Amino acid sequence: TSQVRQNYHQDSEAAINRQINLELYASYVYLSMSYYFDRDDVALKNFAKYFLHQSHEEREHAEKLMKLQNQRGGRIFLQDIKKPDCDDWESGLNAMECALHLEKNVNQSLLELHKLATDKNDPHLCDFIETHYLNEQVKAIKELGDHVTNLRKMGAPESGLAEYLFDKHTLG
Amino acid sequence: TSQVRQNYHQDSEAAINRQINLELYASYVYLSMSYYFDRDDVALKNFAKYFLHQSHEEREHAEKLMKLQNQRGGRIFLQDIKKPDCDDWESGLNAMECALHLEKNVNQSLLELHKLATDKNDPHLCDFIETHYLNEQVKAIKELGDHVTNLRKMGAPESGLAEYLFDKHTLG
Amino acid sequence: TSQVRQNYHQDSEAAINRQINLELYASYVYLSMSYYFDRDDVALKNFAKYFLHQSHEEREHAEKLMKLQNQRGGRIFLQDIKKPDCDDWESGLNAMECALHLEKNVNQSLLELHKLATDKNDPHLCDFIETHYLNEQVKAIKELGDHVTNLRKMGAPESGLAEYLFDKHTLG
Amino acid sequence: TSQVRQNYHQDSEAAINRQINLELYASYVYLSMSYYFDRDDVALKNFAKYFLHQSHEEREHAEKLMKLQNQRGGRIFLQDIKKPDCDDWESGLNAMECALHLEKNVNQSLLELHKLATDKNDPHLCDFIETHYLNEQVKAIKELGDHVTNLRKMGAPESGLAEYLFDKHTLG
Amino acid sequence: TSQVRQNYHQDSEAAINRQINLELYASYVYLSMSYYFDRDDVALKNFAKYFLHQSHEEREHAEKLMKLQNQRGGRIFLQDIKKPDCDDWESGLNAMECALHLEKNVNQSLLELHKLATDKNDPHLCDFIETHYLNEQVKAIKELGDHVTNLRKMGAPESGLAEYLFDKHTLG
Amino acid sequence: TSQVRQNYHQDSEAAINRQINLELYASYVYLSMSYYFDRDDVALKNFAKYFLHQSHEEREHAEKLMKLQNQRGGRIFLQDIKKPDCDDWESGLNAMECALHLEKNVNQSLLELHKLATDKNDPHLCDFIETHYLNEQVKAIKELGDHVTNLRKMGAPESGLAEYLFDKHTLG
Repeated sequence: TSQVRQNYHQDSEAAINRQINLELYASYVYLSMSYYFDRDDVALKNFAKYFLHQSHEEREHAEKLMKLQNQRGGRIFLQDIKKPDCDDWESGLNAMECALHLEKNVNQSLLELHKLATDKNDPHLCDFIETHYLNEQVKAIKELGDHVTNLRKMGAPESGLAEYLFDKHTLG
Repeated sequence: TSQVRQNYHQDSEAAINRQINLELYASYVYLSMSYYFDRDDVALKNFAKYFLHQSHEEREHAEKLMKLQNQRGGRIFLQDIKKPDCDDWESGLNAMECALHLEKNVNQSLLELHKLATDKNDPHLCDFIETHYLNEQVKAIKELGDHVTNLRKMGAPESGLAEYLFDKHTLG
Repeated sequence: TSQVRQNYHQDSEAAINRQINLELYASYVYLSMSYYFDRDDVALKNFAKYFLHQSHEEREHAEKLMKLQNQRGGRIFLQDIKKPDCDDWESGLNAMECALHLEKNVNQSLLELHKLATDKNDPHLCDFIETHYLNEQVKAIKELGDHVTNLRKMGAPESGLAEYLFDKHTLG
Repeated sequence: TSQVRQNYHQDSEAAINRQINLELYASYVYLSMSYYFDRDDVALKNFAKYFLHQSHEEREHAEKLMKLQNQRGGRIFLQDIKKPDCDDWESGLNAMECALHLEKNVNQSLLELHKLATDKNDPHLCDFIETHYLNEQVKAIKELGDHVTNLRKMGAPESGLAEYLFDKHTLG
Repeated sequence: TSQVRQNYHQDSEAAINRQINLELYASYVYLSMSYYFDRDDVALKNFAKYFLHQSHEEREHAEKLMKLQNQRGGRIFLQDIKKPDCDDWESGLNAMECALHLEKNVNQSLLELHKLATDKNDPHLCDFIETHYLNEQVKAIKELGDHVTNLRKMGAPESGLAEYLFDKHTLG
Repeated sequence: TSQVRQNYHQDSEAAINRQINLELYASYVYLSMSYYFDRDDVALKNFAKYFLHQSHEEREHAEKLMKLQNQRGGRIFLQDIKKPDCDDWESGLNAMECALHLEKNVNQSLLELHKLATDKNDPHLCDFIETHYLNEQVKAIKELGDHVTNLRKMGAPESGLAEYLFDKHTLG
């Protein structure tokens, strides 16, 4: 119906809307993580700053997907943003592991989106996904894996000195 | 239970959590409004920029309330962010009127919060609400009323030239 | 025969030559549009400047395709540049609609080229098309759609005040 | 019919349109020459740059003639731009000789145009031709003659060292 | 086994290791070429500088592939770097021809890698190859072809004046 | 045979070629070490940066030896660069110990080279070895010994906090 729509399948539009919702959910999860570490009984300032920065990046990703949906002539349809699975994250290492799991889930969703775009012969959507989302996801997963490895080697759960020093020297 | 908690009633904590959810909902509504005007069949760039700026301000307000909740020793509890009431907003004037209605609703919620804080003899919470939320809400309501009045005088619904010129000269 | 030719099918070379001709034709059409609005009985200076800028961009696109043809070891074969379908364009809105139609035609040609490159297993050609032509085409179509929508809302055909104000405020 | 038309004969308008077409054809020929020397089996970068610069100048000349046609109240009528007479130019010296022949042809056309303008008692058109086209044509012919003479003296056809050194020292 | 591994097939990992070895071999070959021209009985300084620059670029390409292997969770496995096929290269033209042959071989290897990645449905690897290796390879092949053509036209083997002047004017 | 050769014994030329191969092998070993620490399950960025810097320094040493071989009129003869003895280095301390062992081996080779040059009465070669290689080797051995001592005192193998803090404070 749109005057600008060309070679844009409806299934691609629906999948783009789903990815928008997933990105907003990830932003919400990162916000919850960030303000968990601002509590007085946790008090890890650099963890909070890191997760807040991640939350803002996820919001930017969702906005970029919405702009893409408008560019191709599709229609945005927003759903409810579900609350995160946890209220307390119990440690920096546990929050890092949960963030890694969430990023791998988002990467799987993006790979499904790219496969769908390939099946519909939509080169512009494929290139958009490759240029703006796949490499950023790979880099994020690699960085979170590095952080988890360093915290595990330091003795993160049992020794709070480990999380304290990781907060200053790596995330500071 | 918190080592920093002093003169902070549980009802105030619950009301602060509710206000956090309301602020996030307002941010979501403004994001929906902003990307409605980025569509090719609406194409009002300055309306979209205005509503995106409003959305970012609402997110900042929610983050400030979360910081306040952490400062006093309360615990943040997040709920689902409901999707906005509308998908298409049908005009700049209608979106402005809906934004005015939403801001008046938020002002009523903040006034209820202030009354609750007064009843519990919590001067810090009362002053926080007065300093950071009440005057900003009054200014926002006044500005939205001015915009609605100008659009109505210009003939906003029937004449698209009115919305075009308002987009360039007022919001540009 | 070329010492640099590798994995470059002849059908791809022929399609590249055809795309070169199409780009030059689009440049010619935009030049005709630009100097239509420089007439004393039309006198829309910013429309003329916009279409001249589009013409120069199309010439750049054709030159880039010729450079690509030389890079892979193919041979450029030029054809006649057909004169545009119209010499008088009758309004800014009509010229914008014709430009939108032309850009959608060029996008369809580029999509056919990308499909042909995919069928021949030529990743370099596919990436070249994706990187330099597909997103620019999508952006151009979106911008032309926005312009057409704004002109239609203002009342572009019947009211010359609409085209006058669009010339100053949007294209100026 | 034009409100600005004064002392502008129809034959002059037709001849101006013909000159516009000739200028566009010359631009096309120079583009073909320029990308002939970008081939890997020719590989004379400075020859290609020289001919591309000539092509851009010819396009500017055509645009100036179109502006002149609009200034006097005549109507532009575009024809097909014929493809150049050759695909391969076989040497720098041969391309230079062909460019010299083309420029002398364009000079003859401009002299016929000036004679026609003189016969119709149109001083503005005569002065426009004298100021913007005749001296530039004479300078171009002189420069091309100098280049042809130097290439012939160096032994351009048989010795490729001649064309190599001319590319670096004269056109570089 | 890696915590960051996702959608990364083992055959892709093995092919990445093979490409790493090929890149290191190319760097070694270019180093041999570079120091062949530093000999007192050859004494072409700019040829040596050119080939040393190529060697450093190949080392950078190998390091980038190793970084890619670490990013996706694969394991690097290094093999022996074979000595180059020749120790004396006998002329600048012969070295240029051998470099062209080597670059075409590397391009064929990269195309096989891209085909393998496509067959395994690995969009990130495909985009990495397209973004960082395919266009650089095409440009390198085009430049080497240009150099070979110019040297052949000047009379590179029989006339040492040709190689001397090419060393100063093109590679200097 | 070389016109520049003077007081340059064949055994010295062969030993110089062997030292070139040894330097290239050391560069390869350091590259392997550097990218071992870039893995997600090791994740010691500063160790990786240190070993990459060492690898580049070894490549520079090999290039300097090749330049020396060309200066005196000898002929470079390259051999295969053997793959390093290990794939995984298992700790920062173990990699440091292996680097120390490798540097002591290289120092022994250089001392044998200097003794050979002394026996052949070649003062220029002796002074070249003394000026550019012996003191650098002594400094490298001293620095690696310091690093090994500090890691051992910190408790490097059993305690990963030791390697983490050494990575930030010494190598950072």
